[PDB]
Amino acid sequence: SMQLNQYTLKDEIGKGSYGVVKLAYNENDNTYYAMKVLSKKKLIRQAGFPRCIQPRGPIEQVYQEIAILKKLDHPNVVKLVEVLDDPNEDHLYMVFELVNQGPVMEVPTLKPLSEDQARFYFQDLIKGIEYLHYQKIIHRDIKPSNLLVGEDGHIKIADFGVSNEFKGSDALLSNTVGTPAFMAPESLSETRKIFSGKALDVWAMGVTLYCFVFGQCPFMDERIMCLHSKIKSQALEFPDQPDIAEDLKDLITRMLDKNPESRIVVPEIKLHPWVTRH
Ligand SMILES: CCOc1ccc2c(-c3ccc(C(=O)O)c(C4CCCC4)c3)ncnc2c1
Repeated sequence: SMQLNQYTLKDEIGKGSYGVVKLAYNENDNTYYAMKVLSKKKLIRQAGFPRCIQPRGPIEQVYQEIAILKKLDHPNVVKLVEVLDDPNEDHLYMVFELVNQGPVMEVPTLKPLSEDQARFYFQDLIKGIEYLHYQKIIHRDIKPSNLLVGEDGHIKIADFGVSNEFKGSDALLSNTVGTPAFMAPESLSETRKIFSGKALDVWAMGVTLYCFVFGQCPFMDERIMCLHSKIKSQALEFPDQPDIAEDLKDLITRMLDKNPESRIVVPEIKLHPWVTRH
């Protein structure tokens, strides 16, 4: 182990978009936490060398993550509890409440969830996302591997590393970031038309739900250009087995509407018959 202030840093427990996450024991309160450990220089470099324009100050993104996290207080969202950041040190450390069981699934898996368990987790996901959205945050990387399961069997949305805060009613984007199998079709073409950020989160929720019950994404190809083409052009299909409920198929179909103008919205998802039954 190593010591960092009141923390003893131990095994690696996670690795997200940036940095790495270590288990951290707090000797002041006898409690374990999750500590994300980052290099400011490395983050700068990750955005690429100075010369779709690269914005000018890339270290801004981690401080924006921090500012986002400090605004969020919800049972289905991870909780930032401390930031350690010496201006004369290259490292920056973000301390979170620990969510004991870790990610709910790493796609792909041969071991999908049952429909009922998928519903339970999905209900948590809806609570967390509507709260984010209300707080004018889009997550931009919703996927089962960013969903941590607590000892209480509830999910917390994690990894705000590419999240964005918007003003007014929605984020308006020309391009976006995301895990490619989770990105919505409107974000994958070069078009003159911007797109809305909240609907990207819904598409990703849809792909997540599909993954919850089938263990793999609905559109998949190892050739990136073919993956993008399928996202844009391939009709959604469900495998023959496992044989899910028709109302779940309906919900997924609506979340995976390729047209963001008609795609289901969160307040509607909450009231969908699949969500409200048990
Ligand atoms: C066996 C327990 O495993 C974990 C792993 C990561 C945790 C994080 C955590 C804290 C930060 C981050 C991040 O990278 O911003 C992440 C990402 C890493 C991969 C999944 C999400 C996770 N926060 C709280 N609790 C955790 C528990």
